[PDB]
Amino acid sequence: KFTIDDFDIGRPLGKGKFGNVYLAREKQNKFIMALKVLFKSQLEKEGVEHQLRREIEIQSHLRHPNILRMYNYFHDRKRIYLMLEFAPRGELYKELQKHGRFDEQRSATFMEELADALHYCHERKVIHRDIKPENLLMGYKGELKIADFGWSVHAPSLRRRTMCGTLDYLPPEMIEGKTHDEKVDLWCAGVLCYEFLVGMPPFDSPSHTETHRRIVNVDLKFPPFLSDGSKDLISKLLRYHPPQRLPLKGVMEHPWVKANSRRVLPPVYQS
Amino acid sequence: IPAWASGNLLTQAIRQQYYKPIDVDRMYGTIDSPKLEELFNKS
Ligand SMILES: Cc1cc(Nc2cc(N3CCN(C)CC3)nc(Sc3ccc(NC(=O)C4CC4)cc3)n2)[nH]n1
Repeated sequence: KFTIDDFDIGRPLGKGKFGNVYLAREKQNKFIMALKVLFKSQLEKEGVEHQLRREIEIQSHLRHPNILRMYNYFHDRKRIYLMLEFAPRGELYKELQKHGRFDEQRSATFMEELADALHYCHERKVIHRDIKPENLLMGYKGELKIADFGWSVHAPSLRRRTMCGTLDYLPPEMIEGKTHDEKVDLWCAGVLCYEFLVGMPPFDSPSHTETHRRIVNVDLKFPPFLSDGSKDLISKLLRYHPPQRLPLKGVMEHPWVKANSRRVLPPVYQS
Repeated sequence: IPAWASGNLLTQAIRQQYYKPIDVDRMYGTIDSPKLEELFNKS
């Protein structure tokens, strides 16, 4: 098992509510990763122990080029340490804010990567439930990495009831108090594509009840600068009825995605 | 901040890692992990 002394600590990458993330180098392989450090007493006081256990259980069993890898984890007297893949280009949300909006090539590439990662999850009956820019990181070549699994669930048989995620990204079925399934991630993917291309989510409103109202009416108003292809894809994802939403394989196969994505798979080991 | 964790020393190491990926499954995924049950218990 690992110990904190097995790592050179480089610098803090981000502050957290329960502990910081550090750029770290594993000493024996001189391998650069991120170390998320969590305080045991703070987690216990806040009563989020089973919550954290669930996030670790899900993320540590996922292996996909577009999902941030959790290599392993360890603990000592006071701290829990998560050994995470380092995403050299950082937060996707920072990049979106910096540019205002992404061009079609950038957005289509992200969408292919997202759809592939989400397909991998759904194949395993994992629903993410909180796809938004803030939960995505970027790799060495700008590849999307799903980073955060805080609202995620393994749902093999039972439909779900928990209202979760983020206001602007909530699907109609969550707002209306219906049961939901994996198709919530299809909805969020459509909101994400819109936000990528426009720089604001589609149902943006001054109040939570107006936002709710716009979502359940699917009050989608496309800006004039969007291509027909991008609107086609967004429209096919943002369907009121979950069963009518374009499947993830359908996103990957969509002609706008095919025509615009410049997705590159990272090099793999390497026998 | 140590030398390795900034500038082009970092850039260089990061590039090398992308193009020459190690066997993380073997190197890290095979190494023992604490039981999730034990994570809030004695270390
Ligand atoms: C965990 C992680 C983070 C990274 N990469 C980075 C990289 C980064 N950078 C600073 C800004 N430059 C322009 C790019 C590099 N800043 C952060 S700040 C930050 C901190 C934490 C998280 N993510 C999480 O804690 C996920 C696990 C829930 C994302 C970004 N994270 N690799 N792995």
